[PDB]
Amino acid sequence: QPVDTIIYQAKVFDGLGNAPVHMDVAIKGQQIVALGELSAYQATEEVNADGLCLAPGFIDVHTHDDLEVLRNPEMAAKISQGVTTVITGNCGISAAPAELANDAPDPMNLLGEKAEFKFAQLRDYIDAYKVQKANVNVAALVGHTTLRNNVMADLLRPATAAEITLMQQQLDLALSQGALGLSTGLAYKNANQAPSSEVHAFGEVLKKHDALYTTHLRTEFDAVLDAMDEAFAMEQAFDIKVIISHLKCAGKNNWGRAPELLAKFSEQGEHSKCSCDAYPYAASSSTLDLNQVTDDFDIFITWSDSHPEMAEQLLADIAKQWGISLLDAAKQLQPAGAVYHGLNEDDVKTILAFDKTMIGSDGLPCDPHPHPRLWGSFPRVLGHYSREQGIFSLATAIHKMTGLSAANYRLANRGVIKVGHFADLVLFDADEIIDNATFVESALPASGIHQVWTNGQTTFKDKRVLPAYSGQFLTS
Ligand SMILES: [Zn+2]
Repeated sequence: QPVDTIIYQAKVFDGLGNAPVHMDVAIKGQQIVALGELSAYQATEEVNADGLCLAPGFIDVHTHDDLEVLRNPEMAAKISQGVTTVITGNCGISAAPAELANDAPDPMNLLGEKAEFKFAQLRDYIDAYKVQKANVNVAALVGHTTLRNNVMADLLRPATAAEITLMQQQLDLALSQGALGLSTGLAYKNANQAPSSEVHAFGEVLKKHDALYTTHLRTEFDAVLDAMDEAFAMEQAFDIKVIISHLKCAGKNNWGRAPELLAKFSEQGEHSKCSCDAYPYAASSSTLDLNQVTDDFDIFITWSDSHPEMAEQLLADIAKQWGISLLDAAKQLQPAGAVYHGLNEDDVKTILAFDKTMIGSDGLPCDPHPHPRLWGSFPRVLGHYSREQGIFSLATAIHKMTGLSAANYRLANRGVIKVGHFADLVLFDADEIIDNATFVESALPASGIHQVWTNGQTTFKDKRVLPAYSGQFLTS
């Protein structure tokens, strides 16, 4: 009857949005084994959490960490924020099941270089993960654009009916091997010509596996509401769980339209289970897209293969030095990465406050000067938006990165501090927790996190990332 660890006298948040409770938490093996008051229990290790808070480990529902978790199993960018589980395979791109011919078509470079895609089937990817495991648990979506690339040489078109049949069987096999569902990125060049009927062709497979559908909307600018109708039609037709990724209304035309996005959820019809996620910043980030170049707001170049000397500079400054328009400068900078300061802060606050919204970092792990969301998202929610701005309580903030997310993705026995659940846990100081990553110094680690456990083993303690490698692959 001894346990490995008891955490004494933390302010414990259960992850369900309830008021915190002062009590002790016992860990043995991978599991939370006792809650309440455990001075009469025998523990090898005793942690004094007086004055601190304990919460379930944070679940990053929107990552591009597919290959990063193999390259970098310590996962400092996420672990130092309190993240214990990552959801991979978003916006239509995944590491598996993928077989590459010529190149990795865009946006697969967000994941890694062509040579890294060594996983013809999902089980190859799970095998690779299990060589070292990682400091985070992994749950994987299958990317629709990745599936298209397996069967299409020319991506600038709808898939044929026969190519769709192949993709249906590839998704079915991947789901049987453990994938959670399918993601799309319908705004990207290499998926934009997929009609809604092509996406609908996956619905029966998803429904048969009780699997998920996540989507980067076909547009997030003027016609964003039309794009949301597309996502709801998947829920209407198949009664499956749908999640809209990084909800936003982008572009100067659309600042102030966040209430329209919220109200659009009233058009779901029969089922009302569509969810969404967001990152806590008023700026987006992706490979430089000529269609988004504007003088309406700041655009910052993060990398450029053509002109690396212009990295970490404002597009308007680059254009002035070069003596040409912003659009012509962008043409010469490609291929390049950018941070677009194209969102409105009041819109962001409304979308974060929305009770359907989970927290997702959308961190880009191959970016050499990344958007700071890669390193600051979850402490920014707890410290900036909860404590400082007062948009919501700490209990609400925690719920939106733990229990809400485990429920929506059906992650068994995670996201909640309850006896019998896994001991993914974060110990932190509520008054000091804060993001330090800025747009200029975008990899500064957060403050206020004292200790992190993944499946009962310490992966972070007193500013040290620790290679416990106790994460697991979470199969459906
Ligand atoms: Zn996206």
